[PDB]
Amino acid sequence: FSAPRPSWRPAGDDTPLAGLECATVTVPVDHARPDGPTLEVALARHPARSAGRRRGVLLVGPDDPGNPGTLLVPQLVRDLPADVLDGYDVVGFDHRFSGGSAPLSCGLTPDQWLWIFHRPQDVESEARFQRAVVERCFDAAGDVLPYLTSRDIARDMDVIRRALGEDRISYLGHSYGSYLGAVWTQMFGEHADRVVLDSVIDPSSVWRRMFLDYAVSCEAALERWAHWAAERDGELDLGRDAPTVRAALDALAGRADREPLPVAGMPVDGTMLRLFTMVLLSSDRAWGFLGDIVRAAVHGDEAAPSTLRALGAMFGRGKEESGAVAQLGVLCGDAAWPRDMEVYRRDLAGHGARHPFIGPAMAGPKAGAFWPVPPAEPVTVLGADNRAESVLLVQSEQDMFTPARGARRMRELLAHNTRLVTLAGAVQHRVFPFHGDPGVNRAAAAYLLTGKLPDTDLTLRA
Ligand SMILES: COC1=CC(C)=C2[C@@H](Nc3ccc(O)c4c3C(=O)c3ccccc3C4=O)C#CCCC#C[C@H]1[C@@H]2C=O
Repeated sequence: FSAPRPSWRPAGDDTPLAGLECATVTVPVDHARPDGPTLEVALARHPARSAGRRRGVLLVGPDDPGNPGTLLVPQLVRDLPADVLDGYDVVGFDHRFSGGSAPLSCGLTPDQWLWIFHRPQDVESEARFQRAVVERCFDAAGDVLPYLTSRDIARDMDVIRRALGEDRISYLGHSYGSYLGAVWTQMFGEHADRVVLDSVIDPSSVWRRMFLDYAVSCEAALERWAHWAAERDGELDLGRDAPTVRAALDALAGRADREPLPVAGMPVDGTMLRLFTMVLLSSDRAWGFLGDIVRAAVHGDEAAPSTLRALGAMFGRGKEESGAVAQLGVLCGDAAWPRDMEVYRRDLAGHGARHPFIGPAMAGPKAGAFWPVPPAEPVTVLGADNRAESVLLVQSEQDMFTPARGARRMRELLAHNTRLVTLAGAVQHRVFPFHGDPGVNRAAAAYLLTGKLPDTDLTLRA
């Protein structure tokens, strides 16, 4: 496919990309039909600060499906070690049908944007709720949704590499970006220079198995936070023991299921409240925020303005329906979900009830069960034939969203070309470089700049 060189221009100082460059790259909707329709994939670049030390391009993928990867470049400019920013053009992209790359709008209600985490009433009612999301999105975008897959994004990534005029390219990806990098190396690894995958999705869990295991991780994180909160009943007044704290949290969410809780003039229902809980759960540096909002909502008080500025971030003016549709296409389209409602009925009553905070939303009949198109391709198989010269895995020992088991699995599947750096003591998600750990950042920067993996898998302590 014809990949002309991008037309870089300074991003406006009225944008979150101020100080960077912006461009688009043309990709075909159907990579098998390169003369068919196309779309423009948005890019953002921070050029290497030192031409004499320039190694090439560090391509950066989105960290969640639907999350604009261009917005990672300012975060990376802020936190990356200086010699990395000296040596690489940092180039982030918004994956097809998200962000500024032809985002989709299908008329979804705000309640439907949270289809992943939606609390079910029963199998019958949730099957109706989730199928409705599918039929709504296919009514408005059924022409392109079959081309919103992880492998098609990986195809876009190689068009971008060629449009940038690079024979070899480096890659950094977090969470979903770790999977995009893995898939891209399996498909195009002969073009890989240095690769860092951080907070590593288990590539054998695509995707329902990941849903089910997340319910377990969430329970474990809630138990560690309930103990932490219990040790602080003298500030939060939620209980002097974890089960008492959990019971308060549980009842709060139960009321929110009945009646939306007014938070700074916006209704917060049980699904939204549980989502805010889980996001704050994922980093122990955010556990104080969680204590604050639970304390306030329980006692009918107001949360600190700082706490609300995290809530306004995830469900106020920032939020986008385009992200929910992007999640739908990737999560339902990469692999065929079980169609039989018996599977979901049983898993709700067993696994869901055993992991009650988010288990029911994870085990019940999700939109993928009702997908109207067959899978276009198998799930990418990672293995010994991966042609990437080297891949560094970076992983927090305690990560609620992408547990360390996924990184360990990737380390086995790609045993021939990977090394694993684990950060112990970290209750964190997305480590390099945003966590600011000197050990992790030094090791990852040395690899990116020398191309040398650690001699052995490393376990560092924060
Ligand atoms: C591959 O698809 C996904 C992978 C992972 C790990 C997903 C992960 N959610 C997140 C993982 C890391 C995050 O920082 C976040 C989120 C959010 O949900 C989120 C929602 C609203 C505001 C902020 C966040 C958020 O900050 C969880 C779970 C279960 C099923 C599915 C899928 C999506 C899904 C994120 O996209």
